[PDB]
Amino acid sequence: DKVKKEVGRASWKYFHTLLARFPDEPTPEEREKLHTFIGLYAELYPCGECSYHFVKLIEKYPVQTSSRTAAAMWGCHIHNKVNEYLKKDIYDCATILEDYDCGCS
Amino acid sequence: DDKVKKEVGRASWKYFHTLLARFPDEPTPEEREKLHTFIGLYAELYPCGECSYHFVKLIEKYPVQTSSRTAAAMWGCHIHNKVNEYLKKDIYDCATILEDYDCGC
Ligand SMILES: Cc1cc2nc3c(=O)[nH]c(=O)nc-3n(C[C@H](O)[C@H](O)[C@H](O)COP(=O)(O)OP(=O)(O)OC[C@H]3O[C@@H](n4cnc5c(N)ncnc54)[C@H](O)[C@@H]3O)c2cc1C
Ligand SMILES: Cc1cc2nc3c(=O)[nH]c(=O)nc-3n(C[C@H](O)[C@H](O)[C@H](O)COP(=O)(O)OP(=O)(O)OC[C@H]3O[C@@H](n4cnc5c(N)ncnc54)[C@H](O)[C@@H]3O)c2cc1C
Repeated sequence: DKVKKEVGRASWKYFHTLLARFPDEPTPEEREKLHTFIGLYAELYPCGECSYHFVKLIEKYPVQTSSRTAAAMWGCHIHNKVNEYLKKDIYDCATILEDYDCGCS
Repeated sequence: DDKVKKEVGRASWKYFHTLLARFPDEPTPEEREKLHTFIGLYAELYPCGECSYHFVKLIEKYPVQTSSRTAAAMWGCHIHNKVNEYLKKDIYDCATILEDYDCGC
């Protein structure tokens, strides 16, 4: 439970930062890459029950790849779906883009 | 700024090594291809421009080993050490790479 949670926190941090650095105006190939990436991300997540649940979640909520804004909002919303499932607080997605600076800007 | 980049990197590696350690001991051909495709996208989408370019070149030089989670995890330790080497950081002992990142699942 301890390790599972630590892996989870690290993964979300990476996840949200990745989406926040996606282009504002991606090319068709970049959109496809993000789409393919998310599918594999869900399938390979290092937790059986987590992966099963996430695969089902992205089927209901396909990643929005048209822009950095859409992608980041999508990420916050899907993370909140997991929060709902786990009886955790619902995160305010209002400043999602600013919450995950890459330190690369 | 610099702290952000470090925090994102630490989280990313934690996720990365745990994902590899959770890969099957005996993957199917399709699972091996999924990991191969995933790593390529992981490198291309990393949230830091210079880092992404550097890593893309690294995985081209050191292709991901997908025959088993043992081979994949060892490959992960080796490639992370190449980044350590480039950044003049200490080299991590890979002897217990699987146990180091148990999924706690
Ligand atoms: C893809 C994925 C699927 C998972 N599925 C499950 C599951 O099915 N079952 C299970 O037990 N565990 C699951 N986990 C684990 C779980 O989501 C948690 O990571 C873990 O329980 C630790 O919770 P936490 O309370 O520390 O915060 P986390 O949920 O790990 O949050 C990290 C932090 O990010 C912020 N945050 C919270 N919500 C959001 C949001 N909506 N958008 C942006 N930032 C947010 C907060 O600052 C918070 O402290 C999964 C993790 C991932 C990464
Ligand atoms: C794909 C990727 C590419 C990156 N490229 C660059 C880059 O080009 N330039 C730049 O400035 N930054 C880059 N970074 C960031 C950098 O690698 C570090 O994450 C960061 O500098 C913080 O370093 P750290 O000393 O805290 O430990 P990190 O290197 O983040 O290590 C995390 C921890 O994992 C363990 N660890 C160390 N080595 C290994 C290993 N070989 N195998 C398994 N576990 C290990 C240790 O317990 C350590 O504390 C990248 C990160 C990723 C994830």
